[PDB]
Amino acid sequence: KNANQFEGNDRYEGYCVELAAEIAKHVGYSYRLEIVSDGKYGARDPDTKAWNGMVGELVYGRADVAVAPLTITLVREEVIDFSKPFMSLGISIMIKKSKPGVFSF
Amino acid sequence: DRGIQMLITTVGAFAAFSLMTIAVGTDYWLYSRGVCREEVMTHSGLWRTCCLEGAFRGVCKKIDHFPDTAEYLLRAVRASSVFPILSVTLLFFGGLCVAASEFHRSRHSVILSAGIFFVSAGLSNIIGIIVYISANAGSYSYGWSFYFGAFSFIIAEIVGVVAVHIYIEKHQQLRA
Amino acid sequence: TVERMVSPIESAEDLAKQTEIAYGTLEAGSTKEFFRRSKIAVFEKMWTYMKSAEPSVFVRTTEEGMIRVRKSKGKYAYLLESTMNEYIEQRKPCDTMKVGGNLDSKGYGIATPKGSALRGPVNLAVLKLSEQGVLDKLKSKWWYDKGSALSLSNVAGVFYILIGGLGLAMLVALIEFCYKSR
Amino acid sequence: LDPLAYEIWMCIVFAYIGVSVVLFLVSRFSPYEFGIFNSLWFSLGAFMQQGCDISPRSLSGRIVGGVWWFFTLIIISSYTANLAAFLTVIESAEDLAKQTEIAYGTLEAGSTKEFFRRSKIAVFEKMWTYMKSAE
Amino acid sequence: GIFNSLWFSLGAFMQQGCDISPRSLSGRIVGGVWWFFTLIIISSYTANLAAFL
Ligand SMILES: CCCCCCCC/C=C/CCCCCCCC(=O)OC[C@H](O)CO
Ligand SMILES: CCCCCCCC/C=C\CCCCCCCC(=O)OC[C@H](O)CO
Ligand SMILES: CCCCCCCCCCCCCCCC(=O)O
Repeated sequence: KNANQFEGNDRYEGYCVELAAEIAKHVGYSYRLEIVSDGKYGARDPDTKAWNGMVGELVYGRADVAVAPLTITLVREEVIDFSKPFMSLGISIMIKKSKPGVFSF
Repeated sequence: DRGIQMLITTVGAFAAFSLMTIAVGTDYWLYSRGVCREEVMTHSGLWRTCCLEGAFRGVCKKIDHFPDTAEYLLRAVRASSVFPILSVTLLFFGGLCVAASEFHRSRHSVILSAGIFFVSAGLSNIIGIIVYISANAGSYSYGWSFYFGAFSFIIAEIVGVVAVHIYIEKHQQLRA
Repeated sequence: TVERMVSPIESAEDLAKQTEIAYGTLEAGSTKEFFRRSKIAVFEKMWTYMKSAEPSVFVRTTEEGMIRVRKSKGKYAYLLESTMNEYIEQRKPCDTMKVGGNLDSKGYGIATPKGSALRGPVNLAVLKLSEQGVLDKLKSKWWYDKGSALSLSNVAGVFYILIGGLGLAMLVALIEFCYKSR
Repeated sequence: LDPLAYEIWMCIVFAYIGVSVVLFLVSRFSPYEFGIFNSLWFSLGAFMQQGCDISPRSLSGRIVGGVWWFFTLIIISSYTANLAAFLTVIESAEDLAKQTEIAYGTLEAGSTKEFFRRSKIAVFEKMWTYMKSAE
Repeated sequence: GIFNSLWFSLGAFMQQGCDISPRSLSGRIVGGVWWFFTLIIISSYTANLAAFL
């Protein structure tokens, strides 16, 4: 809120921001948080066989780490390395959670 | 039994007016779990909601009566408490007629008009209760303010019936 | 009765059996890929529906799917990750809700380029952060700390007509009285 | 009494009193035996669809009687219809996972706890997420 | 009398009404609770038959 007062990796907040900070502290490296341009997590387009999103950014060399909520999948593990999971989850369904009317009788 | 009938009429008129005015003023119509600004047990009324426990206890906030013409009208009518207040006004005028009867025994229609005011007050009371309950619907319990309104309705109707008996017997006795 | 007899999704099968509610996923996500490569009967059925359905059930961002369910008036069921689902359902305008269990079990990982020198240290860092409660605290901070009988309303019109009739009757009585008294 | 809410029953009683009093009032001050007792008996019998010994003759009595008859017909039909609805209308793992009123647990240091902890299946992951936090 | 009392009660339960109604307060209390009982029981019969069908 009011990111304009800040600039760089300090413009963002959230679980993964603090996680990247703590990982950087433990590993001993400096880092700049680059948001993926595509805004997509990652997938291999079956036609072009090109990886897009964060996985594409990692494979092609444009990025050295990805600290997003990136799911561990077999297809991705074949092209990028993953650490042990830092959060569990599953696919889940989200659904939207009527005044009778005076003359409804 | 005209003396006893007038005694019942006056005492009942005062009782109905007092009960209805207290009900419209006090804030124990509904016990629910809302918030006076976590949710805690509260006690709302026709105008203010208050916390019944915890730190903010005793703290009351004006009810945001407002956040579809029918929904708009119901919310408007319930916001202004038109009907409970109209029933208080009519009970007041009925009381005035009952008192004025003795100081002017020349006119008969005075006590008849008292009876009609009391009956009308009861009907306004009913519409108020229905509007209130319906507007709330848009766990809980009803407090003693609610029941004061209900007892005001019953007493008002009884006093109206007694008043009309007094007028009928005056015209029956005098005419014959 | 048709009312009381009605029921919600409560599971994936109930979403697969019906066709009145369209359900989508995020495009270029692990969930879409999970559905595409599935061989489970229900999931294969769901994928065959999602791939062919028109217009595209899929969305471009989680916020897009959230607004699609919020503005589809209960005609859209979004399939997303439980963590995001839980976080959303904990925040206003809290008109959305998670239905039923998970469909599977997986986890997020810190990724690195294949052959990277950061792979080993990052794994050990994640184990250190997990064993020290840091991940638990971060989760708790960013997720938890965010935080029939007929009713009078069903017959209120009949009460209003009744009291209106009583009022009208009293008025008509007064008019008749004044007419017959002159 | 369950088919109708307590507020409906309470307002039926109030409406009954108000109808009886207005029938008595419009009948006494009208050109043309509805005293108060007979008005209450007429109204009770009208609500129970059991008829009576006297019906109003004046226009104002008949308006009051007509709206009370209409109210009675809608309210009695509503009672019977909702009773028919009530009488016409967990048993699974998904059912146990979706609800929250019933708490469910496992044996500690057992194969079942290990099964739920290391599960990748949706429903069982939801079950484990609940069980680990439950207090 | 007893025979007319039996006829009044039978007609009330069958919702056919009658040729005489009670005039006293005690007669009207008895008649009123029998009317209420009749209404609940016959509604219950119709509702449960609808459920079974
Ligand atoms: C001779 C004596 C007869 C006089 C006494 C007879 C009374 C019987 C009928 C009363 C119901 C009449 C009112 C019916 C309610 C109308 C409601 C209506 O029109 O609703 C509009 C609708 O809701 C738009 O959305
Ligand atoms: C002028 C007429 C004279 C009047 C003649 C009298 C007969 C009235 C008829 C029957 C209604 C009585 C049945 C209703 C009984 C109320 C008790 C009840 O319903 O108990 C619920 C309980 O409180 C759980 O919460
Ligand atoms: C002529 C109208 C009078 C008819 C009498 C019907 C009986 C009404 C009983 C109302 C009691 C209210 C209690 C509600 C029951 C509950 O909530 O448990």
